[PDB]
Amino acid sequence: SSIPGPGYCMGIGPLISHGRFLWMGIGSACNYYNRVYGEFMRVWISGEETLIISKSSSMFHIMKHNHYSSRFGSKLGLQCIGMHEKGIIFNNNPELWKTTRPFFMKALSGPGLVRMVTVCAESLKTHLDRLEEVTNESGYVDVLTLLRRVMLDTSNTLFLRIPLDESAIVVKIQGYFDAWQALLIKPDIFFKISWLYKKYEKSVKDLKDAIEVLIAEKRRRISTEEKLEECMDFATELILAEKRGDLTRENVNQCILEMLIAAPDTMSVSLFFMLFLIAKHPNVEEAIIKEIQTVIGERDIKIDDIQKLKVMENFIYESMRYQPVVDLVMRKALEDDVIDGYPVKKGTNIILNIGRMHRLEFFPKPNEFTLENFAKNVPYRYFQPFGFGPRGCAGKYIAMVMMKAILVTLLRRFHVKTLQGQCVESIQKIHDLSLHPDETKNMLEMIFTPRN
Ligand code: HEM
Ligand SMILES: C[C@]12CCC(=O)C=C1CC[C@@H]1[C@@H]2CC[C@]2(C)C(=O)CC[C@@H]12
Repeated sequence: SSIPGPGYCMGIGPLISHGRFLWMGIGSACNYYNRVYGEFMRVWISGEETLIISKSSSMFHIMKHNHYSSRFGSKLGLQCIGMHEKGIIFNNNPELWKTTRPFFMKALSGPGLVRMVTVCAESLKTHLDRLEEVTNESGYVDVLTLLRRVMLDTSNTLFLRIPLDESAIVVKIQGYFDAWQALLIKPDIFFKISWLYKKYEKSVKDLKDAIEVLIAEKRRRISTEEKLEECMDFATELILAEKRGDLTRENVNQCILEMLIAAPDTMSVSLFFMLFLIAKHPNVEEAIIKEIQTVIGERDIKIDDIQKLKVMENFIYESMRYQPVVDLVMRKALEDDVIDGYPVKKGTNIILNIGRMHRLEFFPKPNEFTLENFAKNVPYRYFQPFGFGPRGCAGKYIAMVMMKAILVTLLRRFHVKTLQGQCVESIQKIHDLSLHPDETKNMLEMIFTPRN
């Protein structure tokens, strides 16, 4: 088949579509273009043709095969934030990506995934005892902030473990994300007029310089170390690889950054949304609390419990299905291929619209939040919240551990009330790189009233 999508009006087609992406934001533009044209269609971002695709079949082919193991985005933008051929998240050099990824993969599985379950619990506990740090006079908790801080403290104590300023680094991480989101698909024109992006350049410097301090200390501690054998972790694994010659200081420093931001960026927003669903779905809240009593009682959360928490597992999956945070995934073709019906040349950008896909394909009641959607074992080829295959989410397994850990230890101790009528549906969202609340609005706080 020939490809659906708007006309190439002697080079005005490309201009409107890119501009539409800039105006609407990536995610809403993907949804616009999927709803107007097919569930498989073509658009342009900068010059290059970018396929925006919600068909499960296409998605599955793409993530399965090794010749889509790349992403895309402004070279000048990625250079600006330091992800150009450097980290893994948007590191599009195939070979350099290939050598860096395994470090992350080791750190996010095996023993580190078991350690996580208690690290995550103790970090939330410690923050719930310091709830004055994040609560109003009116008793309104700034959940988003709370979550970001525990996500950071968790990430630090597992992957780096150098003392740091949670409160400050969290703010800087938000700054970095904003920049990342801003510059990812800006046309080169934008970077010439340089009183238009110095704003962001400084947010990046703030975070990058804050982490240099920490990695510098981490470097110091490693050199003057007794049992180097015993106390291994992500940051160290990398630093020793540099100390061989496997990695570059610049690259190390970006990986350590990329590991620290990952959870604060995405987990915190997901759990936030999950908390607003628990608030407005008391039917489900009871089921979860019953399960916690049955399975855990008043014992500390432990790795062996997490498989048993089958209801909460389904709650999480359904929350990510209904109200995703990461609803779209950017890939790129590295070899030519036919994909379902259509031909896809190499160098072709791809945006998999997984959020739309989760409402069009497999589920019984796609457009409403129900655990009936996960009442029968869902095949992984109809529901990819993390993606899969050679470039799927490195955190996918540990992420589920962390989300169960924090929801248990929070809901164990507190009923959660949402202010006013507010629910996830009524929250005003930005829908650009990810799907997250608009924080210039308010009524995003919650109220935490005890149990027992
Ligand atoms: C609710 C939690 C999370 C969701 C929904 C999520 C989702 C995703 C998705 C959809 C991707 C794109 C994968 C693809 O292209 O197929 C991704 C990539 C990634 N995620 Fe996550 N993620 C989450 C948490 C985490 C955490 C906690 C970490 C690390 C601590 C992490 C690290 C990464 C990394 C490193 C990549 C890039 C993989 C690569 O390009 O090689 N994620 N994630
Ligand atoms: C999960 C993630 C990485 C860790 C992090 O810190 C923040 C995000 C949110 C944006 C995700 C990204 C992974 C790559 C994604 C899926 C894309 O291809 C487009 C959106 C983007």
